[PDB]
Amino acid sequence: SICDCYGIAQYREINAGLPTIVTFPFMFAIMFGDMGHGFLMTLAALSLVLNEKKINKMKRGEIFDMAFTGRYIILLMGVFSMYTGFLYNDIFSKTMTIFKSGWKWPDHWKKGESITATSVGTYPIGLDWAWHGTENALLFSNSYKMKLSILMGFIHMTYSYFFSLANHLYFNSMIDIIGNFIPGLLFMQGIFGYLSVCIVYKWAVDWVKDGKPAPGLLNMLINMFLSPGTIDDELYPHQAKVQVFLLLMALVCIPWLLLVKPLHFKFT
Amino acid sequence: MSSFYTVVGVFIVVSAMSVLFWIMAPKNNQAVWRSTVILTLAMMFLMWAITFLCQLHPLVAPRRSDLRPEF
Amino acid sequence: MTELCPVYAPFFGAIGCASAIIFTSLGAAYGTAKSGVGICATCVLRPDLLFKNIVPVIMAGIIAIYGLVVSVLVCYSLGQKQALYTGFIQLGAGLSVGLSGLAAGFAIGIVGDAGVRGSSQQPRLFVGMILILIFAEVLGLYGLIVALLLNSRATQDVV
Amino acid sequence: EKEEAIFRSAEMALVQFYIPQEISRDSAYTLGQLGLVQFRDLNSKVRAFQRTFVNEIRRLDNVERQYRYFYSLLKKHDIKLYEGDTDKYLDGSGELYVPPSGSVIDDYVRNASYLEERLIQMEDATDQIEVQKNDLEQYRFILQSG
Amino acid sequence: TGKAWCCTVLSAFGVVILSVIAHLFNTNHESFVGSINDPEDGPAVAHTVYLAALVYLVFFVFCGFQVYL
Amino acid sequence: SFSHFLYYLVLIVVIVYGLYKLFTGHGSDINFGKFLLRTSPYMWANLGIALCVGLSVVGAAWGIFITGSSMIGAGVRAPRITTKNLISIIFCEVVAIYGLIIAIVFSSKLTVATAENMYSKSNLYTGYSLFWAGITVGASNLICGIAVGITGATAAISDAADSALFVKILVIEIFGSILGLLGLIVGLLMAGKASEFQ
Ligand SMILES: CCCCCCCC/C=C/CCCCCCCC(=O)OC[C@H](COP(=O)(O)OCCN)OC(=O)CCCCCCC/C=C/CCCCCCCC
Ligand SMILES: CCCCCCCC/C=C\CCCCCCCC(=O)OC[C@H](COP(=O)(O)OCCN)OC(=O)CCCCCCC/C=C/CCCCCCCC
Repeated sequence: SICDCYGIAQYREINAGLPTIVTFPFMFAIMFGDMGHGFLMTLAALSLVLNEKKINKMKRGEIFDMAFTGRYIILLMGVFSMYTGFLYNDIFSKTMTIFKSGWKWPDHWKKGESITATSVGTYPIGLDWAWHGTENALLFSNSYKMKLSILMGFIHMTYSYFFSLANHLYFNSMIDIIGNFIPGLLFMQGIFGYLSVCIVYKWAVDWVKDGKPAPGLLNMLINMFLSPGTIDDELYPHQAKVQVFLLLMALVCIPWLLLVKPLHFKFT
Repeated sequence: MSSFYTVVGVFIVVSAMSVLFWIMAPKNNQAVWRSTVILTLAMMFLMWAITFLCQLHPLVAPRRSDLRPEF
Repeated sequence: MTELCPVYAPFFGAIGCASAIIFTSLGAAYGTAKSGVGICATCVLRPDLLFKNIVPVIMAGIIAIYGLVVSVLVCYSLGQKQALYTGFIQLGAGLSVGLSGLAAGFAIGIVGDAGVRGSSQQPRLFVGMILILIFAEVLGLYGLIVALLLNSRATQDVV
Repeated sequence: EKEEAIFRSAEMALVQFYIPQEISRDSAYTLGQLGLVQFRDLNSKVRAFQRTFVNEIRRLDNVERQYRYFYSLLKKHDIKLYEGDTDKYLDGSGELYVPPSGSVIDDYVRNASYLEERLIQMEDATDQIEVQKNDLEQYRFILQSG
Repeated sequence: TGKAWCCTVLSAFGVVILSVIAHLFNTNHESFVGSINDPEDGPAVAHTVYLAALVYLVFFVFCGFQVYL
Repeated sequence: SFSHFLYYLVLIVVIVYGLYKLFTGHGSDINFGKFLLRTSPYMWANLGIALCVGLSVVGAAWGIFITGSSMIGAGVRAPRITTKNLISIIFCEVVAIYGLIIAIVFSSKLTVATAENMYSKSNLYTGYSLFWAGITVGASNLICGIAVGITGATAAISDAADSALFVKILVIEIFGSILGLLGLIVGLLMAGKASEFQ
């Protein structure tokens, strides 16, 4: 009933209703993200689910309908918010202390002395509780949650773009594949996949030990358009030889997207 | 032993249960079980792995001037 | 007293702390009064829609809680002897959340006033207003994010 | 071999009906008890009054008007309305049942027209008395004052 | 009625949250007493919070009988 | 009137003051060069970041009630449009996102500088740039937001008339959106060579 508001689907195409059973409440819980506030939603809906026989017979208002019509939407927005809150490690603004920490303080210090922690290991599940109460805590989390958001929308978008293909292969529209699908794929994957592969690669390099300097990714993405062949800090070998190719490939896909299908119409 | 291989070793275990569940999903409402579970496990993995990789080789370490000397 | 710690430096924090609740209060008043007059016009003939049409009056009250959250965080970064780096941070934070919430607030009033009048005549038109009205309440938020990024850099490596 | 229609929409078929005029009225009840069929409009160019069953529909349109008049007088008073079995016809599961007669429907006409003639008079014989009343109370209240 | 359900569910979890809190002050958990601005004496604060939870427990059992009848 | 009288009574004091100093041999006393040098480059840099995300939110919030107040009126008779005409509320919100991407980029350039090297060639350069780049992105997205609201209030009224006409007016609504994307580019080019405060 959510997708049908936006539009009724064409005959025998992919329904937007199956992915929406999971992707609608999981995006909610990235934002909402707390074990306390989520445990409350879970109860508020779990009262509507168990008493549904009693509630359905009795008469209802206009607000109390939608809370009842979506009593299973709210159940999954609560369960997933207890998973995401556990990873963020936030329960009513406070933290849990389940596992050993990958950070270690000095053996000795004094009052008022700014102290820094030293690394030991990696924390298995979630954000380490050493960040809680810390002075520089947002600098870490803001960088973390941005890169989460960019990666989780690229996957949400590409997966929904492979539903175009699944339709064209069911209605036997071959030209639209070569016309629309294959050029548009290369356009964004070559630009916004290259960004997402570089975020995962930078996280997987010990920059300090190796001695090389970590590069900024906002500038790396800008200069490849404005000034190709140029680099200030290198991320991997042959970086410039690959960037200019990806720029070449995107610019080819523009007119190929523009011209290929009308010409087939004229030639019939 | 905590490394980028640790993320792959989970992806093998998770990219196999999706396969076994595809086979074993019941016939009644087969598409809802089959899509919902496979698509749930994946977004549970991607959000673990992102949260793990941001901690292997961090570039800034936590710093404070507020603790008690006793700790 | 010093080239890096003048005596007029707290002026930009105190004026920034004040201007965050001043500009967000004004917005939430334009959007409460304006909205509030449609509710007092439709519910003379349709009193059954009263509790459902207070939703614009809620959205503007949240605009004011944002400006209170920024006044509370910049206040505890103040001091007689603080740098001039710190003062202009405290300024831009208040000027961001304030100017952003003032604008969001006025839109909540104009759109919320029209929705309550229309939905009385077309009950399918309530959800259409609830959509349009979230894109205004989120602009007060985008100003709050800027204020928080800046406050982090306030007393970092200062001397 | 029933299909599931969640990943893609269900497959459909277009059917034709050769109904005799005798049993047209009876067949339409059964098709409505199912709740499976969506009819096209073949007579899409014909004007609304040139259609053929228009005369049968006014007899029934007039009756609904006469019933709206009744529900108004009720609500004008404090009477509550009886609520019968909403399931005696069906349970929504596509079950069969036999429809009314053509004579029963012709009785609703004369009855409903016969009731409108009485109530419309009984209300005006009531209101005119209340006008005489209100006039005298005002004539009475004024005299009470000194 | 709703005048009684409110303080029943409210005071339900006041018994739970305040007791979990008091347990932690008593055991001197780092997050609750670690910073200097936090209170100095752990168990003293727990003694004050064990009692506060009992006050909610009375409202819970009372309103339980009120709605139960 | 009164408000316009003051605009003409300011112009008359700036002139009588300029000629007092000039005829007396003191025209050098009105020196804009020192003001630009002696004022702190943190002032200019923290105005620009505020006037970018602030003036961008003014524009977005503006177009949302031109497009929003007409849809709701048009939606009384044609309630089917409020989800089809929703795309106009989306191009008006997005100019605010552009003003928030800048402030992410520019906030990185806010660093503490030594007292001896505060009024240097590079740190003055960096305050002047983040000021005019913020003005640029903010004042330009203010204009793209008001414009797209006007365009999208018509497309609501046309769609209620006839469903076909909605598509034809979107083309006008796309070209308007280009204005905000060009402003973002120009700002990044300004602050490309600017370096963090030393
Ligand atoms: C006629 C009086 C009655 C009317 C009163 C109404 C307000 C009038 C305006 C008041 C402000 C202007 C007069 C005060 C300026 C002089 C203060 C002073 O000496 O400060 C000096 C000192 C610098 O000293 P040195 O660098 O060592 O140099 C030697 C000194 N020359 O600088 C300062 O302290 C500057 C402070 C100026 C503040 C002026 C503004 C005050 C706030 C007014 C806000 C009005 C707008 C509303 C804001 C709304 C949003 C919150
Ligand atoms: C702002 C602060 C206050 C917030 C108060 C929130 C109170 C809780 C409200 C309920 C939230 C959970 C339910 C929402 C998800 C389910 C919605 C759903 O299924 O909608 C279906 C419905 C279509 O069918 P119906 O029109 O219901 O008719 C046929 C029904 N068989 O879907 C649509 O209309 C499409 C749009 C869906 C999303 C709409 C969400 C709107 C939420 C509005 C909240 C209003 C709160 C009012 C508070 C007043 C308190 C006195």
